[PDB]
Amino acid sequence: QFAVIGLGRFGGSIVKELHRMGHEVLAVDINEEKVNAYASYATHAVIANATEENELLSLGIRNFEYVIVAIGANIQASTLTTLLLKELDIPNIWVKAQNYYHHKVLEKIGADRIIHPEKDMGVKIAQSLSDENVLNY
Amino acid sequence: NKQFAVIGLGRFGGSIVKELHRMGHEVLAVDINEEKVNAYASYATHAVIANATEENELLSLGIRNFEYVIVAIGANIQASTLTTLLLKELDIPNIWVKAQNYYHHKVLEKIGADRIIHPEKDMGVKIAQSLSDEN
Amino acid sequence: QFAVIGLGRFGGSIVKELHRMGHEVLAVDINEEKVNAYASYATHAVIANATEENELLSLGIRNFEYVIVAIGANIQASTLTTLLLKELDIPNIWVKAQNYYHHKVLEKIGADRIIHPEKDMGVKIAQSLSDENVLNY
Amino acid sequence: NKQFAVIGLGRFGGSIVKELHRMGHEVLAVDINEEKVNAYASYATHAVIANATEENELLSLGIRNFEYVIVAIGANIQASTLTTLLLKELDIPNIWVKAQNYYHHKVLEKIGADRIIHPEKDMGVKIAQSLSDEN
Amino acid sequence: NKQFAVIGLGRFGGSIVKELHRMGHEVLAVDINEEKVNAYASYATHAVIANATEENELLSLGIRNFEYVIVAIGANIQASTLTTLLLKELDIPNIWVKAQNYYHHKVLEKIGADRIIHPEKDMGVKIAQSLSDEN
Amino acid sequence: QFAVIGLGRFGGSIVKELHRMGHEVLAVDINEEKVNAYASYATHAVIANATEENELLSLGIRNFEYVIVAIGANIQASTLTTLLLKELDIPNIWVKAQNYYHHKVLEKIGADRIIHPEKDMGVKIAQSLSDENVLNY
Amino acid sequence: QFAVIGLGRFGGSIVKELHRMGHEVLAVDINEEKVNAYASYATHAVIANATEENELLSLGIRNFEYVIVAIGANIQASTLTTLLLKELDIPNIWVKAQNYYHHKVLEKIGADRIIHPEKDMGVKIAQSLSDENVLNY
Amino acid sequence: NKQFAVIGLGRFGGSIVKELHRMGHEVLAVDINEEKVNAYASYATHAVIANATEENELLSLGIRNFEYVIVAIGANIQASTLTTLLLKELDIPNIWVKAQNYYHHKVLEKIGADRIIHPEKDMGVKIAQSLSDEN
Ligand SMILES: Nc1ncnc2c1ncn2[C@@H]1O[C@H](COP(=O)(O)OP(=O)(O)OP(=O)(O)O)[C@@H](O)[C@H]1O
Ligand SMILES: Nc1ncnc2c1ncn2[C@@H]1O[C@H](COP(=O)(O)OP(=O)(O)OP(=O)(O)O)[C@@H](O)[C@H]1O
Ligand SMILES: Nc1ncnc2c1ncn2[C@@H]1O[C@H](COP(=O)(O)OP(=O)(O)OP(=O)(O)O)[C@@H](O)[C@H]1O
Ligand SMILES: Nc1ncnc2c1ncn2[C@@H]1O[C@H](COP(=O)(O)OP(=O)(O)OP(=O)(O)O)[C@@H](O)[C@H]1O
Ligand SMILES: Nc1ncnc2c1ncn2[C@@H]1O[C@H](COP(=O)(O)OP(=O)(O)OP(=O)(O)O)[C@@H](O)[C@H]1O
Ligand SMILES: Nc1ncnc2c1ncn2[C@@H]1O[C@H](COP(=O)(O)OP(=O)(O)OP(=O)(O)O)[C@@H](O)[C@H]1O
Ligand SMILES: Nc1ncnc2c1ncn2[C@@H]1O[C@H](COP(=O)(O)OP(=O)(O)OP(=O)(O)O)[C@@H](O)[C@H]1O
Ligand SMILES: Nc1ncnc2c1ncn2[C@@H]1O[C@H](COP(=O)(O)OP(=O)(O)OP(=O)(O)O)[C@@H](O)[C@H]1O
Repeated sequence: QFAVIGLGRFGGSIVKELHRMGHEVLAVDINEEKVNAYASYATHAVIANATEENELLSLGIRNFEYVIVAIGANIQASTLTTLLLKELDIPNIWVKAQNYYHHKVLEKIGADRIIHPEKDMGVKIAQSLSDENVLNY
Repeated sequence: NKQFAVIGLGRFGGSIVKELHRMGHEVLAVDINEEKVNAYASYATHAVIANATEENELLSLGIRNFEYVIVAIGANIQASTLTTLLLKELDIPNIWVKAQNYYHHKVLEKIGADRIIHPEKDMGVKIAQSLSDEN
Repeated sequence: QFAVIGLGRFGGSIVKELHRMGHEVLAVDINEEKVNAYASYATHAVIANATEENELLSLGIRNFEYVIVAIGANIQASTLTTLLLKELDIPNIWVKAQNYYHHKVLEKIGADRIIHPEKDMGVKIAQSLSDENVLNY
Repeated sequence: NKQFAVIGLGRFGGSIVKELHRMGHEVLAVDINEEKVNAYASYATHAVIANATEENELLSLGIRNFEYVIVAIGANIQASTLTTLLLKELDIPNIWVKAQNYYHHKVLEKIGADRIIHPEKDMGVKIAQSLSDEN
Repeated sequence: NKQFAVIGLGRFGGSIVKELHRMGHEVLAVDINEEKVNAYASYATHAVIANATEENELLSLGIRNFEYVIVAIGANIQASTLTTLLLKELDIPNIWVKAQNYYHHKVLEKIGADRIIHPEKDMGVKIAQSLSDEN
Repeated sequence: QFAVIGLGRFGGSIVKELHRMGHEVLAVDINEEKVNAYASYATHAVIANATEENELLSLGIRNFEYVIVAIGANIQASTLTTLLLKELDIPNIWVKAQNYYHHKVLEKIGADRIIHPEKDMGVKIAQSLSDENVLNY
Repeated sequence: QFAVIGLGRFGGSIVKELHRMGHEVLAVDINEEKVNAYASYATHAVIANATEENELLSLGIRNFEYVIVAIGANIQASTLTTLLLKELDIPNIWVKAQNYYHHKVLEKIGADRIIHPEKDMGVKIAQSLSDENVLNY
Repeated sequence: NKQFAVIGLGRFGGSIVKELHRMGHEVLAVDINEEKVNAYASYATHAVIANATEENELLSLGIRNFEYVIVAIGANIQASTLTTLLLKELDIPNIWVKAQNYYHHKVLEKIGADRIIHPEKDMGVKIAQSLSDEN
């Protein structure tokens, strides 16, 4: 149903919520320590290298409607993965962007949603502030 | 008038000044670095240059007249907390602060911050919510 | 009676004198090597993370009239600890300040005495020099 | 007159120049770095710029006419000891020096320093003493 | 006319601009760094200064009118790929790109690059071939 | 027949092709991990320090018509080796040059061919581009 | 007869020559690997910390007419040692100077000869050049 | 006249230019860095600024007219050896070079240097000799 690649503060944090709301989630990450840390939250916590076109097939990643690339300080895999996923014809692929340049490649690459955790949170914050006063509550 | 004041114009803080603007709201944006100030002068009702930690400059901005102040200082937990701690002094109704890490979050909870934001984590839970709603 | 958190040149050095003058002292420090180094001087040398609200309770730290935060190059714990201690309603809390900014947070935080080992020693030195000539000895 | 001379205006050395001043005492403060010199010109009876290690500049300041000289050089054990060693030459009655570490302390004891100060440790024993007196 | 365009004038890219010149061919050489541009102005039919990643500057050079574009960006896989990805947009017939490492090579294969060059390896196989022919 | 010293992207890559074309090759390199990595491609993959005048003799390096110094970020051994080889009266010695200065010493030293993987590839690239249009294919 | 403290290129190199000319030498150095490396050249190769006033006594260092402080990139021990030795009333103490400042402390400290391996070698070189032509040989 | 030429004015090389001077000998001192050149202009019969590796500048100094050239280049084995290798070309009678390490020494032996100097070691054997003579 929902696959999340890269378990950092952003990616992991989304695996939990997905769990808390009673949803099955496949969480993956080359680093095994990161995998064990969420084994209790994901319907399945696998260890793999998302960039490896084969391991991706090991996870039947092509059977998920949504995959979330949460790779962080690695514009390399973040981009390679998104590309690979784009081949498996994965319906919706959402990716975290590390910087501006990244956002651009991601757009053209074919990502369905780009997330800028920092900025995006900003908009949501201004939005929250706005509600507090407009709706008045 | 004088409802939102944003201190620290980084990717997070600045990004909220624009949105505040785009939604037709007046915003006071501040930041010691003048280059950062000029960069948002077009978005804020007022873009001032100042050192938030300086108890006097803070008074120069009538910061006590704002219902909401947002401390978006980043890689300088030092100022971030002093500011917040100063803001607390002026009895500023609502003060929201970005937390740099776990400790920072812990202090802010005891310092007296009204809302702590973890852009990274908090947005994560945000996306979980969206995938959930999409299906 | 007297609790000292952080056994560096400053903090430790005070544990000894407290000892030498026949006083019971509780010396604590996450780093165990630092703890063993003063085990012979303190009435009790515990290993703990002062920032951990629970471990602090493990030491009955709330039963001391004086606690000394001697944390050094860690404006983080130095500040968190002082805060935690300020909650346990610890009567007198003396803290070493790392820099100016630190001194300010400490003041507002609620510390009862801030120590600037470098500067403070200066005043004591000028004072000593002064005595040598004024009292004339 | 000409009783205290302080070489090296860092947090330690400078801090003692002010106190000397506050207590109404004349002080000669010196330091190669001119920015440090201007910073205390208001506190010292005389704020000179010089290289303490230079056996001649030392003579430019009549440093031999002071009963007390305080070497507050910090992260430069090199100068700190040469200075002290030069001061010893001029037969300066009392020379107190800040020690950077254990070795420095050891040399100073053999160099001929009259008093070695370990701001960190020495203040520690100072605080032990105060807690003791408070109870 | 308008047959070869080389983006990025480093040891690899520049070295190909000269040869193109030496063999009596017109070449458009480009590079954000102006010092690099002046260095080959003597070799290229046109040495422009620009940011290849900027979708507009690319249009300033009529880059879409070239049969061959060579991305010789080096230690900046970031631009190297964005450029290539932009070039792909303009439907540039043949785009050859230098690969910085294994990943870069992999993306370029999926990005749509027509030829990936690994100066180090590729030249190795080149020398193997020469020893072979010498004997 | 063909000896290759230094198995980096350049040097190794040439050992393979030499293999693929059915040629016997002696590949050497101090680092054993690099040696094992090509043991399957070379008629012989030895571990040695090319700069050691003795080890060089251990490999009968004087019995090869061609030796290729592919040492990379080590202008030291690259140069020492070429010198040593130049003593063994090795017929043809081809060396990879790290920078310009290196190229100059190599020329004067007595190297028979200097390779600038980066630049040389450039010329071959311009050449290829040229063929595509002149020969028209 | 001759004691040498610090076995670096300079210090060690002098232990050998002392040996080669049939002289007994005591070579010392905290680092044991350096000590083993000259055990075959010195009448005695001890491991110790020259700055330790006690270990120095362990070597009866006060029984030598000449001690050579060859400590290098350690203006600390080089100076402390020379001081300690100066207390044991060691007749002649020769020290390698690391920089100018060092040379000055050494002079005042009381060293009998300061050596600037770099510069001193220079004078000897100019001297050699001079002989080649003046004496004409 | 034209008997000694010293290339590279560092602690070693420069130190030999002075001594050559003090003993009343003419010396040509050279070094790319002009500040180093001015520093010894008072000691050398001629203090030129040049790049020893440049086969032409070397000719600008008539370096081929000197019986002895001393390469005192230090932390740049690159130039040190190229120079020496160039000097060899001009058939310079005697060329003495400072060796930076073991390798450098090995190449110089094969390059054709007439004398290799290891300031550190060589002086060590020098001191051994003096202690020996003192007793
Ligand atoms: N090729 C890969 N395949 C799968 N997972 C990967 C791959 N490369 C890196 N990761 C994982 O993705 C994450 C890297 O992103 P990053 O380093 O930014 O996380 P972080 O810095 O620790 O926390 P944050 O994402 O909030 O900055 C790590 O959890 C890492 O283990
Ligand atoms: N004492 C202060 N008073 C007011 N503004 C400050 C103060 N200190 C820093 N700032 C400003 O607030 C921001 C600090 O947060 P931060 O350092 O993380 O920004 P950044 O690192 O440049 O970019 P980012 O926020 O995305 O990490 C900077 O824009 C800085 O100019
Ligand atoms: N969270 C913590 N809880 C308890 N003790 C801590 C904690 N964090 C650090 N310490 C201790 O406090 C000390 C850190 O301060 P610091 O590093 O400045 O000491 P130092 O640098 O070695 O000597 P000095 O204090 O004189 O500069 C260490 O002894 C460390 O083990
Ligand atoms: N040779 C010298 N003669 C006179 N003054 C000197 C000399 N060398 C350094 N100083 C001065 O004395 C001080 C050296 O001590 P130090 O380097 O520790 O000061 P600091 O590091 O800038 O601040 P702090 O003393 O708190 O560490 C500096 O203020 C420096 O300008
Ligand atoms: N966005 C860009 N648009 C156009 N040219 C660029 C861009 N980014 C970098 N360049 C240029 O292309 C080259 C980048 O490749 P690279 O960084 O490897 O050159 P280099 O490191 O200076 O030397 P070398 O190519 O031999 O490693 C540089 O010459 C740089 O000036
Ligand atoms: N003295 C030596 N004798 C034999 N082989 C050596 C010697 N010194 C280094 N090598 C080998 O030569 C190579 C060093 O060149 P280099 O470091 O540039 O290779 P690389 O950087 O890993 O890849 P590339 O050559 O494409 O840059 C290594 O494979 C190393 O093990
Ligand atoms: N306290 C000490 N007591 C005795 N020997 C010491 C002491 N401290 C350092 N040494 C020795 O003295 C030497 C340090 O000088 P140094 O580091 O300059 O030698 P090096 O750099 O390896 O070679 P070179 O002296 O030619 O520069 C080492 O051999 C070290 O083991
Ligand atoms: N190609 C060159 N031609 C002529 N002179 C050069 C060349 N390269 C460097 N030099 C000079 O020769 C010297 C190089 O030796 P080195 O770098 O060791 O001097 P240093 O490091 O500044 O001081 P020291 O010699 O004591 O280590 C420098 O003074 C430098 O200016």
